[PDB]
Amino acid sequence: FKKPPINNPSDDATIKLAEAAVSVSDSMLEMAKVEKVITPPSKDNTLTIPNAYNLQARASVDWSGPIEELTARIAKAAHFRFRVLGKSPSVPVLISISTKDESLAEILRDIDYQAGKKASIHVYPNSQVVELRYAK
Amino acid sequence: KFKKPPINNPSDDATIKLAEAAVSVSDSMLEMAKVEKVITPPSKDNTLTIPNAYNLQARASVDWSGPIEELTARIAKAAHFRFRVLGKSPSVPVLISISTKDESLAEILRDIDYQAGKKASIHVYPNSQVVELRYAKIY
Amino acid sequence: GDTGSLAGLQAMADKIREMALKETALSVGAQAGLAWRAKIIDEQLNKQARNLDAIYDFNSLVLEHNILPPVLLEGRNTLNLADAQSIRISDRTYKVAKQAHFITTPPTWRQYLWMDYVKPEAPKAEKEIWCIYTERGWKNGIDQANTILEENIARIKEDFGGMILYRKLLAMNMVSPPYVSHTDLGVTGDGSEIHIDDRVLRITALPELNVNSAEWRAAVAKDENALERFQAKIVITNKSWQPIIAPVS
Amino acid sequence: GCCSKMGGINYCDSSAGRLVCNNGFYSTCYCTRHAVMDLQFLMGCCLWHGGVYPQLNSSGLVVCNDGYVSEECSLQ
Amino acid sequence: CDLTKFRWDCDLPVQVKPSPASSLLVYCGSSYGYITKQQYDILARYQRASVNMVLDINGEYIDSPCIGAER
Amino acid sequence: CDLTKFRWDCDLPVQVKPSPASSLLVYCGSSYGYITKQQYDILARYQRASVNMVLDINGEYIDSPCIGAER
Amino acid sequence: CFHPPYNNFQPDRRAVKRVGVDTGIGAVAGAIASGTASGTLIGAAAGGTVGLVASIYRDSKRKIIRDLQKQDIQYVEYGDTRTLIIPTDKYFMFSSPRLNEICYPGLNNVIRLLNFYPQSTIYVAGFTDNVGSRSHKRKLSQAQAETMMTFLWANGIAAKRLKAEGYGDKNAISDNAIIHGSAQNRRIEIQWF
Amino acid sequence: KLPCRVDGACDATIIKMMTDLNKKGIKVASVGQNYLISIPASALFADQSPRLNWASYSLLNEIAAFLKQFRKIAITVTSYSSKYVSVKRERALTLARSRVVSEYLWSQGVDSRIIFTQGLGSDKPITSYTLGGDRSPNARVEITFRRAV
Amino acid sequence: KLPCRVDGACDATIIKMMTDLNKKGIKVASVGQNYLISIPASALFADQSPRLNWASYSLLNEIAAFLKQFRKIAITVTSYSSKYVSVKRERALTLARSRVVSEYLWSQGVDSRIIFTQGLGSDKPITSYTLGGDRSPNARVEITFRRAV
Repeated sequence: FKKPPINNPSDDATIKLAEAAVSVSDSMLEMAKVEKVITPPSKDNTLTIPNAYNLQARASVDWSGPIEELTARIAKAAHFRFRVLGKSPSVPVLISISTKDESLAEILRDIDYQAGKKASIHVYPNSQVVELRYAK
Repeated sequence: KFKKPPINNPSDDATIKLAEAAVSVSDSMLEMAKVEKVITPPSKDNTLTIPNAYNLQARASVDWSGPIEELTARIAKAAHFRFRVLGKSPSVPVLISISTKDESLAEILRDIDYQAGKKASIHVYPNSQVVELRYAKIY
Repeated sequence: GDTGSLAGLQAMADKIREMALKETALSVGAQAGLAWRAKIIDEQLNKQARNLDAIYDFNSLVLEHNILPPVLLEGRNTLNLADAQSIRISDRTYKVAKQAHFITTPPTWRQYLWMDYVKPEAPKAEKEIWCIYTERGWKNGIDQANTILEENIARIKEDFGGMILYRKLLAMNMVSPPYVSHTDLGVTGDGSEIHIDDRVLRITALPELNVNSAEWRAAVAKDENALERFQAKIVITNKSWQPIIAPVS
Repeated sequence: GCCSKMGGINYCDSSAGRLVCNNGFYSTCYCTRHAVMDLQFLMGCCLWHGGVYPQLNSSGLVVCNDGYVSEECSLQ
Repeated sequence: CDLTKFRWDCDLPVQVKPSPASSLLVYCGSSYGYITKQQYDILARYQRASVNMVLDINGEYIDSPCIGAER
Repeated sequence: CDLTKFRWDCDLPVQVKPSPASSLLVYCGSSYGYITKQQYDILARYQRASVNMVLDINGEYIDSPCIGAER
Repeated sequence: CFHPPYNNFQPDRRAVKRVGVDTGIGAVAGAIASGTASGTLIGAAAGGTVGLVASIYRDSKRKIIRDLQKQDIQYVEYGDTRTLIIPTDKYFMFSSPRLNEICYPGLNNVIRLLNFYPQSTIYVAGFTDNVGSRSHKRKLSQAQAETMMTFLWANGIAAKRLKAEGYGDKNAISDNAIIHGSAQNRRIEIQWF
Repeated sequence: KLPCRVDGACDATIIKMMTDLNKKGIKVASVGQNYLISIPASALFADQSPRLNWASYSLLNEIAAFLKQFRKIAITVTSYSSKYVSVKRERALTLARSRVVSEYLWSQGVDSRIIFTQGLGSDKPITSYTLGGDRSPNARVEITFRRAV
Repeated sequence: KLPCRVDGACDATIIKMMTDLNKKGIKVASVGQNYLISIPASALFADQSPRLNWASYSLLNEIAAFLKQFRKIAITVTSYSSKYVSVKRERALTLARSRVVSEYLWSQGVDSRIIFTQGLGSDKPITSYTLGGDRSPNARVEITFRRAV
């Protein structure tokens, strides 16, 4: 024999409380839907996984410091060459990657994302080079 | 005899006061939602960033009141999607509280993204089977 | 023998002397009743804890930099009779009860609605009207606990409603958003201690109601009619549900 | 006892806060105060206000550590 | 309409655009249409009799209350 | 693969180089290879069924977990 | 003899079951009293008659309405327009169109009462309180009313005889500003001629 | 020190008087807070005339007691009758009947801020059986109100 | 002054309920902290339909009590069935069955933050004996979870 929900609102006031809670959650969700600004995948200014075989190798990184050092080390581990285009800023661009099992492509993706608009990372797989492009 | 249909269980004045306050709060919520939608209607749906796919149509009834990352990781694991995180997790946690019942994992991820808002954003790449939570570039 | 129930309180004992008995019975009854009603109020709040979390979701109202939005209080049709021959009227007054500040955790409903509970241990005109007056004290304590809970509900409603009102006014450009600046130090420290990515966040401008009424933005909602919609058998049909008690005014 | 209809209490696993019975099954019983308990009803005055301010009372007022006066605990 | 019988059942077609023939406003909830003078008169008679006049489209209820508006 | 029978036993050859025909990544533990579109689809089906798909070379187990990656 | 969930929408047999049991007990009593075939036949006839009168009582419209009132359903007859008011709080899962099948005695009694009027036109109207949004109340009341109409149609009522319409907080039989009035406003009305 | 109930009203009294009026033939129904008292016009008035019999004043007294048992803001007295001469004829007849019943009920002071009155003649019958005059089922006076709080 | 065990759960009760479910035919196995309850679909649903019998609700009640005896973060309800019409047919049927069982278990409130649901149709059988419909051994509902601490 089927039993009613143990948490069923069976009070004249509890039912109203539960519908008010439902309405408040619905209104909050609608507010968040209006507020949220999204970037469509076509217009996303972020590094896409370079698909390079040497870059797909898994790694383990615990680094918190300048972007240049970690990017150069990642490139050398991937066996790609490394180059920097631009002038290094006075205050260094500091990043932090703490991962135990993540491929070098994804690590470079995270490095680019944390760099934001101060610097960007491009990967040329045909001529295997990681380029760190600073911004002025 | 004379009766009217809804003869419920006894109610307490504590619950009654909470119910009145909740109804007033819901009315204020409705008014602010309406005025803000009129002021600026939304233009983009997050189903672009979280496109549904097979095995993202598995369903789940969630009741969660903790940080976003653990819930998103559990959702991705149940969806057989590898979980990836971008950005530095802020010192102040991105707390989320999802209390749903029997809706698909794509819908739950969409709800999580909407609740996170300007703090965090969830993306799903179904070609690579990757659920990616990225913490915004604030700070 | 039990102080946690009116039955046990009464079973504990199963003009000057009369008045003293009345006063002491009321005093013992009031505290026990207030404690028991606070316990029941807490039990109800814990029963509805998740719904209360959904309703008073202070976390969703938190601004960009983990800043609690200010509390805005609104009044309409304001009038003040200063004296004979002088009144001051205003259509609406908006006030900032509490200003925006940096937070590290969103507020919860327990800080407002929780009622403190401790089981209070304590002990013809001698134990005959004592039960009557301790029942009266029990009812008084129940009423006092209900009043305290009502005030707590009012306080949480004021705070949540003020935050929602701030969001609404910011939508209509009747308040300014809080302006925050980050000073981005590099690696800061000396040989004894270093900090890698040192950043200092500072609210350089608190939100405030703007008096430039020209900059406000009115918002007008609408309801959808049959416009741009319509075999298209648009009909006003009598055949439908008709109320039993039809002309009620 | 606690591990009833099992073998009996093997040992308290302080890392988890629970007892471990004579089979591989854990026990529902806690063995340390740091076990994860679903504590939701907590007694005491001035919860969510810093606790009772430790002062010698001159009146029946119970003042919390943030200045708020716990009306539901004060004497009447 | 047939106004007495027992169930007072009847049908009022609604024209959306304000035609010169049918230019009398009717507010069916939030959805408003236009009807003729005789139709407005019989609708007002039904309103006096306090009869629900829900707007049905293709046999589907859309909006409950009908109240006459400016002619 | 034979996906139902009783033991769902089957075989997926792996090509180490990203050929134009087989260019879909599979991460067998830390050792990653490349397979085709149909092979990726059936591997994803087995992952949905929650079946261990350890990588075996010459009958020797090398790395247990297989998860599909970028196509 | 009877499947608890709606009896598979199949015809119900309380009358035949009760008369069968009554003839059984009457025949047993007659056989005990006499020990003869004629006495057993007399006892079986007595059981048949007592079962007939008992079922005539228990299948009456008045008894069905009394049972619906023992359940939390109200019946109103003004002239020849009969209305059943069924509270969604008891006969629906909370804020969902899902029927509350734990209350199957009430729904079966509703169907039995509606079966007494094979020619009536049934209007099923859904109502909610003031809590929530206008669109939400409209949609929820419509969904609940349609679920009730579908239940009626599945239990053996033609599709043409049924119309389902859902009002929000529009037509209130009680004050929404008070708890019990708001509760009374949550209902489904089934009107027929 | 404070009243324990609305003065002069009892739940047992309300139930007893509802039962008694229903037994007599005056239909007293209550859907939600809304109350309806449907009175056959043959039990109040004469044959298609707005003149009450002296005997009907006891019935009006019981109905006045029932109305006094509740607290309310507005009652409504509506009249319907079978078609006798013309539309204007039954409209005027029903308006007069509502006026007279409302005047008596108002004089027997009830807790009602407003007592609206109307007669629609033969606009809204409740029964297809229109045969008869004032004995017709759909020739009646409705007293509808809502209990206030 | 502090609870001595998780509320409403006993080791004797857990053992007795595992024994009873296994005697009935619901396989309750526990490898490590991982628990599995395998329910034959013939004891829950009708013939290849997502409609539980009213009698099966007692079985669902004992399973809900067993789930309530533990503390957990996520349960998983999976459905498998024999091949009847088409891959999409069995897939939809199994998803619906998992949805319904999980809805009932959620209503009978269990200490479970998440209750995942899935139906793979006829993807992973546990027996080579595929003859039969819902009586087939590999037509079942799996409720798998891990005890939390």
